[PDB]
Amino acid sequence: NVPHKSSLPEGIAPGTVLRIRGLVPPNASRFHVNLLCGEEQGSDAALHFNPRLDTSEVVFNSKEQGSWGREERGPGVPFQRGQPFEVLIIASDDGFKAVVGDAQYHHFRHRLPLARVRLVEVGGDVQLDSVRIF
Amino acid sequence: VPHKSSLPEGIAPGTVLRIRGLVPPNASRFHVNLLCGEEQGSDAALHFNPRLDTSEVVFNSKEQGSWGREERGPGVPFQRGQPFEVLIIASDDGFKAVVGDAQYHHFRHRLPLARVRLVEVGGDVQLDSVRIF
Ligand SMILES: O=C[C@H](O)[C@@H](O)[C@H](O[C@@H]1O[C@H](CO)[C@H](O)[C@H](O)[C@H]1O)[C@H](O)CO
Ligand SMILES: O=C[C@H](O)[C@@H](O)[C@H](O[C@@H]1O[C@H](CO)[C@H](O)[C@H](O)[C@H]1O)[C@H](O)CO
Repeated sequence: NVPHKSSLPEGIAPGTVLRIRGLVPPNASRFHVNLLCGEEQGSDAALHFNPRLDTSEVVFNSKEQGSWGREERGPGVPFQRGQPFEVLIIASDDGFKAVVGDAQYHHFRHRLPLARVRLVEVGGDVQLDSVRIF
Repeated sequence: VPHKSSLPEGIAPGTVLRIRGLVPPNASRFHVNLLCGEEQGSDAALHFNPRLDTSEVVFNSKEQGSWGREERGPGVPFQRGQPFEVLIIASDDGFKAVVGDAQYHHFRHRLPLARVRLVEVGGDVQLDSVRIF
């Protein structure tokens, strides 16, 4: 399972959509979508979106100065081992909207300034069919 | 069956309209409108008009009964008989129209986003889902 990692040197603005399509492997534990503020390991994360099949939860968080913030959890787990999925992460002036399947799943208010985002990473236990940034 | 639904407080950067459907095999043309009201030929902040009969996709606005300058996208990323997915994505500068897996055209705003009040989808199109995110 090849991870995705791509630079956003120009940044992301309100009205940016990240579309992720793929499949949860039948033996999956967890996977993640990070919007990061730099290339280096331990860089701050404006958004860490972490569907957790092993603990039946989807955790949202940020990271600054090597420390994770307050966790937010979405309602239920709209993911299943062995099943394909589609996620939109939509940036607005107020935060990130996570859409899974046909419904908004959770809204994550900005903690870091949106202007600090310059990298998108998708990895973990996930088979990626397509990642695109519009 | 056409779609028509209200956006009573307008929209904002980060508003996404997702349309999934199918172009009938004898289709001539269909439309996606973002309108600023309900009565009249209300002002159109966005008129997105795939035209299978004339092989063009036209974008325009309408204000006080008059159409703006037409913009056309590159090619026609729709086909008679084929299913499609469109995203119309509002930013502060304009609408990003995504068709299939690629941005198709960027339409800079002529009307303010706050004035949008209605989404209408119709014409020769079969609609599986229309969602505003
Ligand atoms: O069960 C609740 C805990 O609060 C748990 O969530 C935390 O897990 C980390 O959470 C991070 C984002 O918060 C990130 O995903 C990292 O990978 C996870 O180890 C703890 O540190 C380890 O128990
Ligand atoms: O190139 C051809 C013309 O410029 C043509 O495209 C215009 O057609 C209208 O275009 C509107 C959007 O501009 C909208 O689709 C409307 O319904 C259409 O009648 C003309 O006014 C028709 O004489």
